[PDB]
Amino acid sequence: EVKLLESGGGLAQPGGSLKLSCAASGFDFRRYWMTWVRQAPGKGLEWIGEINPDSRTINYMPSLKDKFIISRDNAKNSLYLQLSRLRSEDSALYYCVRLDFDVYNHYYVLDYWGQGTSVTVSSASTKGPSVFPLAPSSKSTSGGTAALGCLVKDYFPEPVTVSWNSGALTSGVHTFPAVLQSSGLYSLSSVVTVPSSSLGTQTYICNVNHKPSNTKVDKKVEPK
Amino acid sequence: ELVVTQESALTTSPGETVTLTCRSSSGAVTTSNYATWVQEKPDHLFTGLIGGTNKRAPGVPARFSGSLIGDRAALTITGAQTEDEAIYFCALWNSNHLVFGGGTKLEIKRTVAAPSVFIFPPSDEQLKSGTASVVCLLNNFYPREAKVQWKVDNALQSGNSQESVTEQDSKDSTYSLSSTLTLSKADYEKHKVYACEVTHQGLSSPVTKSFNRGE
Repeated sequence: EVKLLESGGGLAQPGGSLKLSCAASGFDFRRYWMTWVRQAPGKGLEWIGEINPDSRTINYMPSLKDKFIISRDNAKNSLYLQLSRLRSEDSALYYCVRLDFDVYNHYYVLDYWGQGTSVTVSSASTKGPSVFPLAPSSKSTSGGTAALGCLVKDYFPEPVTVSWNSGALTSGVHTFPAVLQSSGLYSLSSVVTVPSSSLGTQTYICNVNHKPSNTKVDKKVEPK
Repeated sequence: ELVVTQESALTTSPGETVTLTCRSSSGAVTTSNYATWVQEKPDHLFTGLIGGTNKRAPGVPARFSGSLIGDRAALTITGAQTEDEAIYFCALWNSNHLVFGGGTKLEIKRTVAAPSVFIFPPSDEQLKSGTASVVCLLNNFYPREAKVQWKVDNALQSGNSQESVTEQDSKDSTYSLSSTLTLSKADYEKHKVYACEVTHQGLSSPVTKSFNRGE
């Protein structure tokens, strides 16, 4: 497969700098133009810039230059983005993106995208979440189903990853978008629905990871 | 400062043709803009669909095609499928730089579905910490519009709840919604009946789910 693994994100303080990086495999990286794109929370895409194979053409979004430096190291199949003079507006998901060029066809497509690395600019400190069960009841069924879940509460910054039974359980799962509370901390819930008669049939454990605070939690959700 | 604009949201039925457009504030979108389209699906999964206005990318289903209509660039989906639920972004090349539009949510239409509703009392573990969250779940409904009202001992609650909705499910085309009512432990102990009341087009009258504290 083509793989584009980003890293280097997390919490940064206002004014400070940060270096994102991106390692590529599954294609001849040497030959391809590379791009960085970002997406602030609940907003659209914003092109940052692009670099050609030999690092001689580096084009940037003008309305914010002298701030982002793009480079690449073709021997390490790696792309870099240096951020400086950081403000809250720079808080976003940053995507490593491959640009397929084709001058004959008149063709330029952003074809493979990395998953992105999260950057938050804030002087607020990290906070791990508390994880609370949302217990199901045999007596509280609706539309032929029983619901159970986890409340992942009071964390900062985004993101948390949530899964059920180490990823083995995916049918019926909904992890909801995190909400920002008036305290300045985030909160989210993840739920599983199952056919009512299957409730006692298996164990449900929600796995909650929060990398910025190094929190890992496995919470068993017992019917109650 | 070039601004690219797209429709916010469109709805289409399976098998129907739908056309997304992309306009510019500099004037007509032209071949020299090299219009590109990108599709975004949940978990931020991006796929380049169209390059150079009307060139479909390798691996991309024939169902998708790109063109110009008058002023604008256009992405046509001929025979929309449930898996086409996504956000579609167009991007115009200009001078050196590339500028994205704001994106268009594509909703796939389906028959109205009422939500299943569930209410969860706070866990004994949370109550140890001094606060109490009551969660209400609205599962697998369509269309999206849905009212949730919280009541405590029959009193309408205001400005102490938050709400969150999933993206349209790519399979059953439904939405789900989660709502949290937060109060302090002390305030939670003063009241008996906690209710979640839900109106939706698929319900002929509102559904209430409730529980009694300590029962």
